[PDB]
Formats: sequence, structure tokens, C-alpha cells
Amino acid sequence: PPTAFTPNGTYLQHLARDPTSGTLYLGATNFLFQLSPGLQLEATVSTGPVLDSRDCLPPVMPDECPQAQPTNNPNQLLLVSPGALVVCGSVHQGVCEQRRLGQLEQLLLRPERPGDTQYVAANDPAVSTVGLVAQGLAGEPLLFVGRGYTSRGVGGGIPPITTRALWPPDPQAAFSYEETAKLAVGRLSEYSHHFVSAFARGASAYFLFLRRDLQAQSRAFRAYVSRVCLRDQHYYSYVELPLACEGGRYGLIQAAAVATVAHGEVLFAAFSSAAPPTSGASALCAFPLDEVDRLANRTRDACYTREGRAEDGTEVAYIEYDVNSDCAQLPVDTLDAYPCGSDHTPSPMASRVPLEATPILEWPGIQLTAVAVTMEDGHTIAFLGDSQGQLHRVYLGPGSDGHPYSTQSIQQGSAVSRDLTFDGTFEHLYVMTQSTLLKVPVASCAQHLDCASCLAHRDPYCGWCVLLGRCSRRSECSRPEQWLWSFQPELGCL
Amino acid sequence: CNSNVLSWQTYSWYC
Ligand SMILES: *[C@@H]1O[C@H](CO)[C@@H](O)[C@H](O)[C@H]1NC(C)=O
Repeated sequence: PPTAFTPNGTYLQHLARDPTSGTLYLGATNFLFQLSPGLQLEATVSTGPVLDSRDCLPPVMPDECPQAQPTNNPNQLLLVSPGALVVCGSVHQGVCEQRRLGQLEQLLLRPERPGDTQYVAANDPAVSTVGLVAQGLAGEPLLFVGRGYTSRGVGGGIPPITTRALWPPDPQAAFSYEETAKLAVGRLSEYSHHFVSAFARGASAYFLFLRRDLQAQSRAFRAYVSRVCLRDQHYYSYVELPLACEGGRYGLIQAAAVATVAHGEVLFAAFSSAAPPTSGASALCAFPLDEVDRLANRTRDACYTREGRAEDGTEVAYIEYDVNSDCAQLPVDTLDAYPCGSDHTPSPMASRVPLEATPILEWPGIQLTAVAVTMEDGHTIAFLGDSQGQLHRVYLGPGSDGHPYSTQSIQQGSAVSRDLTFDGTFEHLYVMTQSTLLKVPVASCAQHLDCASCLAHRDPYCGWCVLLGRCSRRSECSRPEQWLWSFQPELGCL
Repeated sequence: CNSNVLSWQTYSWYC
């Protein structure tokens, strides 16, 4: 019976894990929870309901907002920074606050009179907000925010990607962005950015998102990964790469994870063939971050020094979003001197060449909504959640077709959140639907005390250590002694 | 909701 947290009278939205302590933070409707690694409740903070209107500006009080009605507050963004928990709700134009780590109840910073540059998150629960935290070139913490388009109420003018200050000189300016700390993009309602994930590696921040390809008469949504330098607060280095899972046949990216050969990080992302109704199939596609960086680097080098062309002459780079910019023919010393650009280099760059992947696996009738990937004995294992509330486990090593070896219902009819995360040791996985959070062990080998039940509950982690009389992992079969893999059906007990 | 819904998690949870 797995450990669970099922809060009554609320729905869940986001899960954030502190990598230094393991403490879990749970964003819910009108609630924030602080949980131990074993899902014990350490604090409960009420965030709503509040008086609000999407046509009113915070702080919302009756005199200046006569149309205000009581409004519930689904969490829109939940992120651990080195010194604080960043929290942005759906109410009050998506304004944010900072709370103390390990004492959620204590507020650290909440601007008293926030202005137009401090409306961070989408004010609509159905529009996603993604974020990531990073240290900036002045030593201070930065918050990258990808925010989708909102139509209803003031706040359709917020830039789709922004870089905001978490601890600026004046605390009251917290969460605001400088004038150039944004992706300057018009026709926001037409592109209609839908953000799926944001992550960092090395000196780069990455965004995964959907947006309309306005150069196609279909005006159809396409999946993109964009890279921007992680610390400068500028978008000079922004480069946009289209993603192609089976040529774009699986077009609507849903969820992703990064997993770890040096700098061998790979992005695993799930893609749906069909959009949700106003049938279909899902695929898992792998994009090694080194390949992501080479294409981004090649896009930049072509735009900077070869008028957007590769060394063979091919047009590979161009300027997006109808910005008055063009690629250039700068001296080649530019590439080592300004890897992240300047306020005069061509921007915002995009690649004509999509990043392509052949699906790891293709499942009909399943809409994958969550991805987490780990390794065991050098071989990839994927944990995948779907729109019906099921968690699937898939061995991706030699001998597999990509079909899951285990499928369990977390909650029937409630999609698994893309906020799937492992614990520090990769021994447990935290899985969340709209109403429940579970701590799931990645393997339960020890539960089997005879060889037959060990080998019968087929699991890539589990095998019978002969000279130990235990169902264990291969790493645990040593005092490397004989280990009967439960994932070798042609091999049985002795 | 809206026809702007491309996420199946969003559809499951809010539509
Ligand atoms: C991309 O370029 C940067 C510097 O411009 C370099 O440090 C990095 O290793 C390159 N990445 C790849 C994958 O070639």
C-alpha cells in the first residue's frame, strides 16, 4: 500500500522538490503544502479564496474593484530557489511571493503594490506557466518564466518569456523584468504560446512549448525547443529549434524529462498525435541535449557569420517573429567572443532545420501526460503517466519492444501531472493526479522471498541472488555473484 | 474551456 497524500476539499496543480533537502512543496487550489520526503504534512498555508476579477489590478479591494467576486486560487508556479520558495497563484494577475524554505508559513517577500511588470503567471488555470531559477551575472537569483497567452481581462500584453529578478536592490521591485529582459514578440494571440517545460543545463536555459506556425496556411501548432543563455537577463542568444517526433506526425508535445558519458543528458518528451476534443496515439521521443546544442550552435554560427547559411550553402537560420533583424556576415572571431550575442547581433534566431527523432515507442489510444526517466545497470527505464490516471513502467534496454512491463491506476480518469519527480537516490518516484500524490518505489524486489515469485513478478530491477537467497538488484548481489534476472523469461529457478 | 486546449492533462483536469 503506497504512501499517499490525498488532501480533501482541494485539487492539486504543481509539485516542486528541494534538491538540497528532499522537502516537497505542493501547489493546490487555495492551498500550499510542505511535505517531508515520506509525504508527512509539515505545514499548510491557505492561499484563497480571495476577492478578485481578471479585469482588476492587485491589491484587489472592493472600492477600486466593484466587480470583484470570491475567486479560488489554483497554484500556477512553484519553484525552489537557493534562498526561497517562489509561488505564483492564478488570482491577482498572477503576482508572486517568496516563502521560507522549511517554514512555508513565513513570507519572505511579497511586493505591496505590484505594477504591470510584476504580473508573472497566467491568470487562468487552463493556461500553463513554466519557470526555472538561475543565478545571474550580478550574483543574484533570476526567475525565467514561460507564460501562455491569456485573452480574458487585462494582461494579454505580458511577454511570453521573461527573466525576472527575485532579490533586486529594492525588494518592492521583486519579480519585475528589465525592459530588455523579455522575448519581444507581437501577435501573441496569434502565436498562442503553450508552454510545457523549462529546464537548464550548463550555461543555457531551455523552453519546450507549442505555438502556431504562421507561415503555414493551416496556422497549425508546432512543437519547439528554444535555448537562451542562462545568466545575462537578455534574449540576444535566443534561438528556436522546431521539434519533429516522427517528422511531426506526433506534433503536440505534452510532457518531458531530462536524464543522464559526460554531458550525456538526454531530453525525453511525449507527443500526442491528436489534440484534445473541443483515438489518437502518443510517442516518446529522445533528443540528446548535445544534439540540441549543436543545432542551436550551428543556427547561431550560420546567422552570425554566413548570412544564415551552413558551410554547404544551405539556408539553415533566419529571424523569427517579424522582428526587424537579419542574419549577418560578421568576422569569425565573433563566435568565440560573443557566444551569447550582444544588443546588435541578429535576434531572435530560429532554425529552418528541425530537430528530428525517431520514436522510442508508439502507443495507440494512450495520451501520455507525464515522463520521468532513470537508469539501472546502464539501461534506460521510463516511467510514464497518461490522461486516464495510469502510471506505466517501460524497460528501454536490449530485448524490449517499448511496451510497458507494469501499469497501475493512480486515480482513474485524472491525468498524471507532468510534475513527476524522483527522490535523491532514484529509489522512489512522486506521482500526482489532480486529487492525490503518491510515493511509488521504483522496484519492490524485497517483497519476494522465494526465487519463483522473484522471477514471476518480471521487473528489470529484480533478480534472484543465488548465493544470498534474496530477490534484489544486481548491485546488491555481491559479498558479482550469480543473479537470475526476472526479465529473462527463458531462464528459471534452479 | 476553449479550443485552445492542446494539453491532455489540462483537458482531463479542467474540461
Ligand atoms: C556550443 O558552443 C559553445 C560555445 O559557443 C560551446 O562551449 C559548446 O560546447 C557547444 N556545444 C556543442 C554541443 O557543440
